[PDB]
Amino acid sequence: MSDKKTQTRARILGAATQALLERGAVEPSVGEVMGAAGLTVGGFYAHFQSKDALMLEAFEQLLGKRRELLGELDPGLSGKERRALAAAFYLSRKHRDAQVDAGCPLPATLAEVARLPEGFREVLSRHVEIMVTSLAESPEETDVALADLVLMIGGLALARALGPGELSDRVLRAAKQAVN
Amino acid sequence: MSDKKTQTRARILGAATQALLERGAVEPSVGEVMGAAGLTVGGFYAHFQSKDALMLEAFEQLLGKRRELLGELDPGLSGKERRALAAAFYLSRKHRDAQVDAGCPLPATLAEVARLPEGFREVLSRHVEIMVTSLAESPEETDVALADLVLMIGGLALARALGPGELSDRVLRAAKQAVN
Repeated sequence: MSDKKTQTRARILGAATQALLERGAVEPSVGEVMGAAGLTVGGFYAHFQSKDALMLEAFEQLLGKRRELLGELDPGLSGKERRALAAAFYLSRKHRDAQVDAGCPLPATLAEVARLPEGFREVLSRHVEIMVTSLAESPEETDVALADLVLMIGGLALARALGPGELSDRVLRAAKQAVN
Repeated sequence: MSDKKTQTRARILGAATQALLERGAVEPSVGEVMGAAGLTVGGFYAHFQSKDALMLEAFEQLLGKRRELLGELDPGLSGKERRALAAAFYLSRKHRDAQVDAGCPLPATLAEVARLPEGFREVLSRHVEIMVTSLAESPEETDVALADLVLMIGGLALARALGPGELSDRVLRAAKQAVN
């Protein structure tokens, strides 16, 4: 039970998050997002100040959700176990193919962060810090967790670029198998 | 010793490769490239059919050069040694900061490959295949080399996104240290 204002904003942000996951923060236009929301385009600025404010919120939301998902892992798992599980969830064909409910925006957006508003870099840095801390059970595991995040984000990025097929499937497997 | 046609084309491609390394293949405009070449902009189509043909050539050239550099590694090195050396050359602050002579375009471009002309994916696939084959000394090392390439490309991508600083430096180190 809701209302049309709340619903309409949510629809716009939903279209934005989808575009961001797939095409990053630079390419998508207000026209495309509103288009994909099945909304008239004039309505945009009643809900958001700018395209960049919209995409930053989409980015923050998606990342917050990835952190929530990681929070759902069994608290009793070792560092190594949790990292293996995180890797298996991240480095899947479904995630590669944008067929998951809460995709990670990093493969699509990392290359743009340096030229985007500072909020993107700020949220990114904090996201990495929080994730690593949660995946490392001891100070010796900090670097292992960081390299594992690299295997996840990089592995998915490379696999997606290659497109569905044997090579791409092998990239996902190899990246998963190297997680420590 | 050369000529003005050869020189002018080379200047255009030089500006293109630079833009590609830093900002990928989608963002840069003909105007920006010619601008950065200190050329009048009308001259473009005397040398290239389209922006996409230019960027594909820039991409192929940069990747060919990365393969050449890897070819310069001592033939007597083990698989493991060559992978460690490749990683140390790739995962540097200078490479992160676009202060190398022959940078890798993959961090900046991977996210765009799926929506670019097919030549990008084709060249990418071949590049990965050739590199892995050259870094693996036995079939068991194929997956190790692939994961190492992921640590390189992904590590540089994440470090660049974070920008200069301690966290970014740590990403480079952690990624290098995980290479096997």
